[PDB]
Amino acid sequence: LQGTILQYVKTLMEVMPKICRLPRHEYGSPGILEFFHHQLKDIVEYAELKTVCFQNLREVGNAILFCLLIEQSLSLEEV
Amino acid sequence: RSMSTFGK
Amino acid sequence: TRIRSFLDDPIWRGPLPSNGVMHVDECVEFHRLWSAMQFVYCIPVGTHEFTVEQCFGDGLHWAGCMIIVLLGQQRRFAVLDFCYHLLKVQKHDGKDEIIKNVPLKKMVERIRKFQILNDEIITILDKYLKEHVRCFQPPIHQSL
Amino acid sequence: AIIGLYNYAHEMTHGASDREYPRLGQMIVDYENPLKKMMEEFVPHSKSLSDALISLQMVYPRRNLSADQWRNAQLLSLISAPSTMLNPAQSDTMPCEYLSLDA
Amino acid sequence: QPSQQKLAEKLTILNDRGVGMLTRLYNIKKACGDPKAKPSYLIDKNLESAVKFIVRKFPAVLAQLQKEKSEILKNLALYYFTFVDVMEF
Amino acid sequence: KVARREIGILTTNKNTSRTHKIIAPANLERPVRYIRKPIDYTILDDIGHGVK
Repeated sequence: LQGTILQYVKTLMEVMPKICRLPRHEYGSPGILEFFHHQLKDIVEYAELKTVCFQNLREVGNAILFCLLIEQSLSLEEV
Repeated sequence: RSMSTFGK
Repeated sequence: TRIRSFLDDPIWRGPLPSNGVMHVDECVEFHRLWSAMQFVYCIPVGTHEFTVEQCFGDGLHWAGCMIIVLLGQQRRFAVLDFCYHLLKVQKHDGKDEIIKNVPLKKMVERIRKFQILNDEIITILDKYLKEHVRCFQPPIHQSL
Repeated sequence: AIIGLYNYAHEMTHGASDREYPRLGQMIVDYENPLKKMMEEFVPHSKSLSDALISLQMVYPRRNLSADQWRNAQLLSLISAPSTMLNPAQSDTMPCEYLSLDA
Repeated sequence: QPSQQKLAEKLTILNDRGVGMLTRLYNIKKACGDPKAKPSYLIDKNLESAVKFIVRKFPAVLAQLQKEKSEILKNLALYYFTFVDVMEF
Repeated sequence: KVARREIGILTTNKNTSRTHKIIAPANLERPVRYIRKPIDYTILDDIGHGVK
């Protein structure tokens, strides 16, 4: 969190569109999908989004799940 | 009911 | 509780909102970045490509949602999320096209799945995470 | 039947109809066709009643719009105009803003 | 004396009274619309001969009925004076 | 004891309790009898600036 993820968060945050409105219903879903595609193009195209960002997050998530699951096993063992 | 065995 | 203390860098929460209440259109909070990431992994892939769930499992979303919850951004994420908005509108107009090789119908079908997943995780985190409210001043007569 | 029965039993016990019966029995038959009776009864009320109802022109129509028109106005939205989230939501007809449309 | 007509008070008090009358009337209608909660006298076959006469004459004005006169005053008094209150309202 | 002291640091009270599905009030509501009383246009005279 304070290392690679933080680094990439600060990086992508600048790649992020400074502002991004939620278009009225009038524009229609097809147009809204097109609007988001354009506004978030640089995030969609970011090369290390999966190999690094998602990967690092998956590791943190698994760590959290392990703590939760291990405690549950411990509770069953204790009871 | 505090558990002193766990340092409580 | 101890993990939240790992998120002290100002980048997560961003600067103060202009309206003195909350950010709305600005993308300076983490949950917004997560919304963009969610937009990415909701995009349908080829029939013979592997998906984000087949590659990362639920662990990816447990992390993203945890950061959001710990930052206390889960409510604004629900309101301001891009995909949630697209789903909302599509259910209204019931339209189905292919925008940038993205079949709108399948796109919103996946968004719904991750929405159900996100809600479950966020609810669970909030449950385990189980005071002072910022008030505002009413208009003051320039006199006094 | 109820009113009649009670009164019969009253004059069968006290040798006289219930004090309220004559007038009560007369109301029952007069308002037998409620709206017809009241339509003529309200002739002298028509002036004040009309004025009151007509004032609803400034409320009912704008309170009785469609979903599309609600979406066009972005009704009840707090984020449609982010710069005004602090400002008090107000009109000069406050009680008319939430007055039951059904009423 | 338009400043002593007490319109605000009278409107408030009557409006409240009105809801009360509606509430009472509502229950009478439901009760009388259900041959299970309806007053026994309107159900008993041996009396319908008389009720028909009283209603056909209404408001203008009985062998068995004579004996149960005290029973009728007691059991219809509630509905009767509810109607009376509706009139006075 | 040493092992438990080490894991105790990572713990906190789980505020769980046990109650009944339905808890009736100490005093059930008293059945009020209906009594007819005439319309009274003076019951609001003591509220605000009344007019007798």
